[PDB]
Amino acid sequence: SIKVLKGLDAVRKRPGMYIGDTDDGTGLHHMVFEVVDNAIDEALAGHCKEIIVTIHADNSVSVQDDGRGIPTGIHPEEGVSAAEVIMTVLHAGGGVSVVNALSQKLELVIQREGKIHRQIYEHGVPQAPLAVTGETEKTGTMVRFWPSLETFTNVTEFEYEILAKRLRELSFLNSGVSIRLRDKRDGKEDHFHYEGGIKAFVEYLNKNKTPIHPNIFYFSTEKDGIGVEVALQWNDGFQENIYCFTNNIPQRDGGTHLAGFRAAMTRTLNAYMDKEGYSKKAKVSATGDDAREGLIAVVSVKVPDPKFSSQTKDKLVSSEVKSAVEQQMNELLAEYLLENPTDAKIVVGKIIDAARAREAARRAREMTRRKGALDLAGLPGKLADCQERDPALSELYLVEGDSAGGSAKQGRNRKNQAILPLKGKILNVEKARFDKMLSSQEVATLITALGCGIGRDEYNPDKLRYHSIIIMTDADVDGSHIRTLLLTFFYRQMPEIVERGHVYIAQPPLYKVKKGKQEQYIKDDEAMDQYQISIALDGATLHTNASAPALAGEALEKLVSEYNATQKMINRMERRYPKAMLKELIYQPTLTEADLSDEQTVTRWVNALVSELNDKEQHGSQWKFDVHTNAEQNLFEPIVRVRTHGVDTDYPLDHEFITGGEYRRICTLGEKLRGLLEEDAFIERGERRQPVASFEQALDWLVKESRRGLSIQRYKGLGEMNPEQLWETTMDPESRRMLRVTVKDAIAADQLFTTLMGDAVEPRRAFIEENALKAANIDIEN
Amino acid sequence: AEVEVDAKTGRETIIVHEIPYQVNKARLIEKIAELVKEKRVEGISALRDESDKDGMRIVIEVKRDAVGEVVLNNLYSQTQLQVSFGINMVALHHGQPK
Amino acid sequence: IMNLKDIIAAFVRHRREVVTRRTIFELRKARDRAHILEALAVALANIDPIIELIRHAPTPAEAKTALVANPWQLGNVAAMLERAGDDAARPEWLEPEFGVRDGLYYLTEQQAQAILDLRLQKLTGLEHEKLLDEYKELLDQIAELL
Amino acid sequence: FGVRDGLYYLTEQQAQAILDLRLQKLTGLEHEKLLDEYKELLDQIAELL
Amino acid sequence: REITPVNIEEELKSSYLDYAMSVIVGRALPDVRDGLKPVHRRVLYAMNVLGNDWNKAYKKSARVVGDVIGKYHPHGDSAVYDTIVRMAQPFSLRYMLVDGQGNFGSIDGDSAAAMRYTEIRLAKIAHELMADLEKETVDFVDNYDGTEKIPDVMPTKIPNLLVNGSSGIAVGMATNIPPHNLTEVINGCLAYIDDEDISIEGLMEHIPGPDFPTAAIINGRRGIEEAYRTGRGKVYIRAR
Amino acid sequence: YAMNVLGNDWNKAYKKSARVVGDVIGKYHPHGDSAVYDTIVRMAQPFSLRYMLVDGQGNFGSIDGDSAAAMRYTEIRLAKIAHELMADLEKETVDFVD
Ligand SMILES: [Mg+2]
Repeated sequence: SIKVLKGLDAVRKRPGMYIGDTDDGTGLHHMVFEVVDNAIDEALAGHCKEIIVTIHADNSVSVQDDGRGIPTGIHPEEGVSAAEVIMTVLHAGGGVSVVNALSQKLELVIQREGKIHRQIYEHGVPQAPLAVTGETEKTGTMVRFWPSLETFTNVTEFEYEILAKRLRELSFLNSGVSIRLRDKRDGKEDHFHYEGGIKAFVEYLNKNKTPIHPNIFYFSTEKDGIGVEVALQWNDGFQENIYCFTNNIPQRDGGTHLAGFRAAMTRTLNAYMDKEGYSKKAKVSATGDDAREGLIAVVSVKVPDPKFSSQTKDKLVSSEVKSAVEQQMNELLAEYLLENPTDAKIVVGKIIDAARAREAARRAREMTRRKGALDLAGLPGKLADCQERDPALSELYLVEGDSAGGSAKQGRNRKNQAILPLKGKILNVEKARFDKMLSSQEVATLITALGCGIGRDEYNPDKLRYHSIIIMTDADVDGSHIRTLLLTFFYRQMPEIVERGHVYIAQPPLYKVKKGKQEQYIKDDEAMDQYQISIALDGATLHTNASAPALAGEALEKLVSEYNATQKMINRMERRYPKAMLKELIYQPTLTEADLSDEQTVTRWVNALVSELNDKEQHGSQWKFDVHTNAEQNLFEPIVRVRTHGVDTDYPLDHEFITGGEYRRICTLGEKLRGLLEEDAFIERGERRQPVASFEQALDWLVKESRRGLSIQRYKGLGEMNPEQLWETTMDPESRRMLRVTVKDAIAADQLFTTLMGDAVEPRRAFIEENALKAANIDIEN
Repeated sequence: AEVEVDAKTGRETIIVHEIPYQVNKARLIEKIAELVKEKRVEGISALRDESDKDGMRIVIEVKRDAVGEVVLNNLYSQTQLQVSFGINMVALHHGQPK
Repeated sequence: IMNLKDIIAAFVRHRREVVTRRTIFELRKARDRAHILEALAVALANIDPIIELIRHAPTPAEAKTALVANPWQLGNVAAMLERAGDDAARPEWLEPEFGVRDGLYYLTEQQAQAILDLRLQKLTGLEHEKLLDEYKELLDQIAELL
Repeated sequence: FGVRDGLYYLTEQQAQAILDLRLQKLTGLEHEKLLDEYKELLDQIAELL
Repeated sequence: REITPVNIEEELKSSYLDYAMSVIVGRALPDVRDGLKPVHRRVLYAMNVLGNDWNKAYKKSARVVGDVIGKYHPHGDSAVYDTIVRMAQPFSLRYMLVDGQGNFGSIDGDSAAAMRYTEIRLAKIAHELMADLEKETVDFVDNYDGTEKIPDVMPTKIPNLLVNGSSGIAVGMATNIPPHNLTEVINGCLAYIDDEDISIEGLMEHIPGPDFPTAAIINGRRGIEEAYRTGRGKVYIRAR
Repeated sequence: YAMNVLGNDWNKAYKKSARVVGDVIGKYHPHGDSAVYDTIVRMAQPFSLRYMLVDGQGNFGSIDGDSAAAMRYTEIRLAKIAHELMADLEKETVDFVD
């Protein structure tokens, strides 16, 4: 029984790392939500499936269900009732125990088999064994708890709307469950019971607005271990609102279960409009954004083992959900459109109106002439022109070489996309002369392809043949150099094109990571580090002692992030102090500014530090200490001396170091880290178990474990990628990210271009030394 | 290849789905364009390529006073839409040609 | 931007670091080899009881877990083990409850595993003398490195 | 060589293989594995013949 | 979302700073401890791994170039072969590091043969630059794919930077160092070990000046002292 | 044979083409390398072989006349059916030469 005391004390020592914040009023409701989740999971098999939540006048909450009661048997190996085991024991490594520990009084009533049972807990310590009080004829379970006033400060009163919203959402998602919310302080009641499900969810949202068609699209299927439910409707607004869920957990950033929805909608609407001839009668072409105006939809999925980007959910990265949603949507939306013609007519009318409204926001663009089989029109032989003749609906791509050119040509859209290859690094027009620029070949080819003229005499910016120019180079540094050269050319020679906004930049990926059946694309090194951290912590739990519930995922992630930031900051300042000494100050007591003019404490502090350093040495170094006396302010500055490789060095810790921000950050991390792990602490990830003695050891073990079966692929250039990958990653208008170039200040831009791309070397060297060598030792730590 | 006839206007076009073995498509298109330019084949107005991820698709349009079958036969006779393959099976047996 | 003296000093510092690291590596390897050799030499003085214990064992895991159950008398290796002064040949990661405590030897799991992988041709006395020669050479090398 | 009359005669390589025998091969469980392999080898030889 | 505005100054600054830092730190400047650019170190390590020693048969250049490109150097193959060729020319290095078989150019301007003709192997002195490599004397880092390990610096017994020199062009800076003689550098190192407070004038008693593979005559003694004292200077070389 | 010796199986990671070409040139084929690379390229194109023997990664050309990328970009590995051509190679079923 003594182990239960250790667990409860461990929970109560640091409540914020198990339930959440304790002053804003978040965990105070999280406890109720956890109890309600347990009740709704249990009571799913009840005869009537009803849940009652009550707020009493004495600031207490009770949750009651009508399912099968908690078993009241006695474990042979424990000698106590199963209810006490559920409410107290950790249930091995890896959610009512925390609530019991953080509440100053909890009452439990279990009635089953025609009997009534009752027990009372005080601070997690039972007062008497479970006893029988009377005979009944029903089944159920009630839990009533008084939140403790020693841990929850500031806001200590429950609200009514916060519970109401979540309960209504749970009633919407779980069809056939009745939830009643009663209040006693003032007196209010509600009853959430909807058998429609997502249809009622869509009706509730699209209530204060004005729908334009009567029927609502809806379906619900299951392909292989995956369930999909979708419902949508159109209103007369100009907004988009899509809500996504995964195992009754909302995601605010979408994921893989939204792209398939969008793509299927676009394909189905475009196919229907093309087949019915509505597009031909008009003189417009629809796009994805026009379709998604005044739309309300809800998407929900059921997956056995979901995978997310972080520990706060908010994004789904499972790779086998997109096709599952898309195939069903494509199959069923056409059938929906075929049965009901009036809604189809109304929707296509609205979409046509929006598309025509977009068209009236352009300029006067005369038609161009495109290179073709029967006419070359005096255009370069390396150009792969498109078929669209309107310059406002055409795009041009610039690539480094022939391999990338072929890879892009094999995976483009021939209707309104063109490719123009280049040859290596291009001339720098900032250091060259006008005649030298004219004598070049690549520049001449680019000028001919653009068809605007040169020299600012016949240069007419109204002759541009493509209203979208996209720069797409490789993902390494040479691509950046070529991008800078092209930007310099465009800014120095054709300012009007940049001013009007006809220049874009593409973002191809650099890495591809695969583990099991999971795949993902990584842009640069920061995303690589984030991915490593995310996959390291998946399915991992930490116990601070032998019998203690595991810490929350968010707190562990925050600790890992802070530790990594501190480690990077320490690594950036290795040139001035030994790294081993800096890494040891985290676990040592903080030396305050007041404890510097008193003496007899600095001596003990430095002696303990030096003894600890000498204890763990494994490289042959020797540590000695000294105390410096200052006659000006009567201070006492510590001195540390070391001998490495037969060389003696001295590192003094002065007054400035104590008051600096680096030591402040180190102490801030230490305050959280000190005294956390007890003696018998263990870590586990999945099934593997490993006892640990330090945070660093556990982190290293997790990192090493997470790397089994991992594959990494690096793309030297665009010629190393398959055409389908390049299309779906960079060239598809539905799933691409680009940037538009603008000018903020002309004087600053001109000065920067002159400094960086000019002929003089000294200003460039000074700029590089100032920006790169310096300004990297950020001493803010805030 | 085949011929499709418009329901309303009555205009007819030729659609090519597959090409013979060891044939370059770009050279075939260039050869057809060169033949049309020098006025050696009559009855062609438009020519373009529309191959995509679905499959090969080459579109040829005829004039108002031409028959599609005659043009198709002329293309068979003059272009690489039909080629000859000569079978000659020679291999080494016991280190000897045979 | 440097001059001659800076380059010379950097080269000297690099040499110092390289030599120190190499010495540490060699010392660790020598200590591990000596630790293995001690256990190998001890087992040859109690051949018959070890053979009987192994034969009566049904599983090699059972033999391994029964080898580290009781202390083994030194016998004829007491003089050999006396030459090792203090903890010169003792690995730094070894707990104090192992090794020679009072006229008796306490084996570990690694040493027990090393015994089970002994060839039948090692019962010749020539290998017995080779063990002593290697032990003395290792002691001399450890002294020089220290 | 081999069995002649209630006796076995060894060769040089067979004697060499004996000197390279680990001590763990004297365990009771390790003894029974050889008899299992002998039958499989005989069956494979019969099938190949 | 699909379209996001960006200022031209930020993009230009970021891209140019990234390129400049990459070029300065990883392509053109040598290290002060071993005097090797990353390509030289990678080539030497790759040759060492294959067991292409100084007293064994030659190996074709194509195999070595392929191994280097496929395991350690993510760049083109022509530059690697050009780098390998220079390390075997007696008129380019004071102490050659690669032993070659075939046509490796000439001082008269002839170019080297294609890599499908020549063969190479390690030189005898090159083994002194990688001594005690397997005894945890240096640190190791990952390759571009994270599947291999590459040494961070060689544990050399030779002051290669002074005896072979260096030359390279970078963004905003450049380097130019002449070669020297081995015995004089060793004597200077011994003197420094003895004193560790010797002045520049004391060191010049053992190292009078540079030494070129093509002999010739150095005209004038000024410039040598200025270069040895500050780091920059100019000298004149005259034919015989 | 060189790809088999390198252990470049059908269910493992890809390898750079330059490494394979270098091994082939340096150990077995006393000829040029561009021809070897061109030979390797043809064995991976789906429009050239009825059953491909090499699995490729990257740009390997098209039927429109596009050329394959340089050998410093692409990666290759053995195909699944290629293991059936070299089955039981280590059981003394064929002869060996120098
Ligand atoms: Mg590149």
